[PDB]
Amino acid sequence: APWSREAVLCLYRALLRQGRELRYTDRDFYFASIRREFRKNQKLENLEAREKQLEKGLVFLHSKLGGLI
Amino acid sequence: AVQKMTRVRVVDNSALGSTPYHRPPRCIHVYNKSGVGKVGDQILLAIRGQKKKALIVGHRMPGSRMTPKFDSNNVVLIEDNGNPVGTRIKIPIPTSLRRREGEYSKVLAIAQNFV
Amino acid sequence: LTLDGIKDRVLYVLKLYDKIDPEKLSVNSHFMKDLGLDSLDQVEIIMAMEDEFGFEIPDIDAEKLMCPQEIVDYIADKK
Amino acid sequence: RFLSPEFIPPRGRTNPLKFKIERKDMLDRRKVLPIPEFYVGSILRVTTADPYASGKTSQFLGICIKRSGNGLGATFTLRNTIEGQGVEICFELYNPRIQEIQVVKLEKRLDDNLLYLRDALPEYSTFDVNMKPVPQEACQEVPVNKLKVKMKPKPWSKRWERPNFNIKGIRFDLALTEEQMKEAQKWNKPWIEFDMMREYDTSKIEAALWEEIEASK
Amino acid sequence: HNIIYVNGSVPGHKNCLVKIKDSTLPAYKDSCKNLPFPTYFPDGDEEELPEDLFDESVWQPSEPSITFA
Amino acid sequence: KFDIDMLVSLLRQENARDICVIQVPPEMRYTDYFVIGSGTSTRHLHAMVHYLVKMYKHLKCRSDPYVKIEGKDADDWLCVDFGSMVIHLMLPETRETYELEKLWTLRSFDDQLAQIAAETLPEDF
RNA sequence: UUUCUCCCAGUACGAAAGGACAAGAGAAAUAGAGCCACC
Repeated sequence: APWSREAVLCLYRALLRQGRELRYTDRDFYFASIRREFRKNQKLENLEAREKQLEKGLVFLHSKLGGLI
Repeated sequence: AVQKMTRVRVVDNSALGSTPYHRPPRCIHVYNKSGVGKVGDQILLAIRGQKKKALIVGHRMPGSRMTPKFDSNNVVLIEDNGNPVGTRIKIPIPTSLRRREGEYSKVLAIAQNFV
Repeated sequence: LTLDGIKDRVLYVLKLYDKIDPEKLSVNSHFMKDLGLDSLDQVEIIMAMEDEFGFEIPDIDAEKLMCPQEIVDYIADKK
Repeated sequence: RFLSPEFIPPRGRTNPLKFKIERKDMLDRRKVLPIPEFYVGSILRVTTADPYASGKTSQFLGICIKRSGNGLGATFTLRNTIEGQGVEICFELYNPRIQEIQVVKLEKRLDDNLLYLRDALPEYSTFDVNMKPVPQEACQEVPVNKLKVKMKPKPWSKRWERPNFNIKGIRFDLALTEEQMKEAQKWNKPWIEFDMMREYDTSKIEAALWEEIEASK
Repeated sequence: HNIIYVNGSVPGHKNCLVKIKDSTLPAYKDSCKNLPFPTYFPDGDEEELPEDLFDESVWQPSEPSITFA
Repeated sequence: KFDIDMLVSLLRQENARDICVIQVPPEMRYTDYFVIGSGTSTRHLHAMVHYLVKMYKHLKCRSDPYVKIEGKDADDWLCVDFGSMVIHLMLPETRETYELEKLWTLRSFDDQLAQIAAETLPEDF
C-alpha cells in the first residue's frame, strides 16, 4: 500500500525513540497513543491519501516530534 | 460587532450552529456593563430556536490603530459550565484574548488559527 | 556470534510480544499462515526484534523473512 | 524629489514651532529606523514588535490603501485577505515598536484611496503574504497599476458612482447603466471644480521642506 | 523654548493662556522638597540644565525600536 | 523560578496520568509552551490545579502577578494560565473528545478541524 | 462620581467545615468638566 513500507518501520521506530527523548510529557501515554495512531490510520488507506499521512509523519519526525515537548 | 439583533456568523462546529437554519443567529443580550459587545465579550446568542451563550472573536466596527478590522462578525459558543460548545474554531482568532481580562484559555486552546 | 544464542533470543523476543499467540512458537514458525499475522503484526514483531539486536533491519527484506529462523540467518550474516 | 506626506503641515492655527520640533524628532527617528518611500496601492511588509507575544516579531503583508496623519503621528494602512478574511491594519510610521519596514512591491494605483476595493472582488484584494519582493527601478516613477477592479452588487459602503468621489478605477459600466451614472451626476456641483476657496497649496511648503530635510542628512 | 509636556487635556482653545500650579491632591502633599523650593533661578547657573528634560519612563526619539521582550 | 521542568515534575508528584506539552515557534504569536493535563476525577482536577498555583506563587514569580484559575466551575476542564506556560487540565475521557494535542501537534492537519461545517441564512421573504 | 475583580490571604479566625478585614493595585460603568494626536 505505501510507496515504501520501509519508511513506515523507520518512521515508527523514530517515534518510539522520540518518546524516550520526551521529558516534560508523560512517557507512558505517548507510546500507547502512537501505537493507536498507526493502527487507526495506516491499516486502510489509498496511495494518494497514504502519501499525505506518511508525509506529515516525516515532517512530524523531522521537526522535534512536531512540537511535542 | 454583535448586539441586540445583529445577525452574526456562528464560527463553531456545534450541532445547532453547524446545522443550517432558515433564520440567522442573532443576539439577545450582551454580558457587559456597557451595552456594546466587542471581541472577547460574552453574549446571549440564539441558535436553532435555543439560547446559547457565545463569545465574540471578531467585529466589523472600526477598531484602534495597529489592529486588523474584520469584515464579518464571528462568535464562538460557550457552554454553561464554561467549556466551549464546539471543539474547534475555523476563522482566525486574535491572540489578544489571552491578555484580555476573563477566562479565554479554553477558547484559545480550541482555536487552532491565530492571527 | 552464537547461532543458537540468536535463535533462543529471537524466539524469546517473539514470545515477549503478547498480541501474537505462541501456540506453536517453533524456530520455523511462519507468520502469514501459521500465526495468522497481519501487516501490523509483522511490522511490530520486527520492531521488537530490531530493538534487541540494534535495529538496522530494513523492511525491504524484513517482510520476506516470514519466520524466526530466516531473520536469525539475516541477523547472523549482517553482524 | 519625494517628500513624504507626513512632513507637509496642514492648514490651521497650530504653532509652526511644533512642526519644527516634530520634524527634528522624525528625522532623528528615521536614522534609527529607515522609512522607505511608498504610495497607496503598493504592497508592503512591515516588521513590528509583538506586545502580546514575548520577544517575538511579526511581518504583515498587504496592499497600501490609505495614508493618513501628519508629523510623528502619521500612519499608513495596508490591506490584505488572510484565510479568506479581508484585514486592514493601520501602522504608525514613527511608532517605536515597528522594527523594520519592507516595501515588497512599490507601485501606485489609479486612485489615492482604495476603500472601494472592499466593494471590489476578493481576488483584486488577495495577495500572498510570502510573496518575495520584486525588483524596482530607482531613477523612475513607481509603477502605476491601471487595472480597473470589478465591483460587487450595487449595495456599497459609499456611492462611488457619485462625481464627488470621482473614482477612476471602478468598472462602473459593467454594473451600472449610463442612465444610472447620469442620476449620480446630478450631484456634480460643477462650481466645485472652479471654486478657489477650497484650494490649499503646499507646493511652496513642500519645496522649502526639501532643503531642510536634506540639510539634516 | 520653555515648553512643558503635560499628560491629559487642558480646557480651552489652542493658544489660550492657562494658569499652572503644583498639584494640590493629598497624595502629592509635599513635592516641593525635592524641587526648587522658591523657584529655579537660571541666574545662579549652578548647573546648566539639558535643553530637553525627559521622564525616566518616557522613550526619547532616536532610541532603539522598543521590542516587547 | 517557576519554569517548565519544575511544573511537570510537580504534576508527576500529584500523579497526573497524561501530560501533553507543545512548544510554539517564535513566528506564532501565542504562548511559548502549551500544556494539557489529565486527571482522574474532578476532585483530583481541583487538587492538582491548586497544587500548581500554590507552588507557582511560592516558587518566586514575584515579578509576575498572581494567576487566576480558569474553569474550576467545570468538572471536566480546568485551565491555568502561567507566565510562560498554559496547562489545560481535564479528565482522561474528556481528553480524547477534545483532542487539544491534535490541534497543536497537527497545526493544520488536525482531524477535528475538518469537522467544522457551514450554513446558510436566508431571509423570511 | 459609582460598581466589580485582584491583592492583603486559604492568611486572621476556627476542632473542622468554612472564611475576614483595613491598606494597596487593576478593571470597568455612569455623572460632571473638557479635548481633536488618532479613528
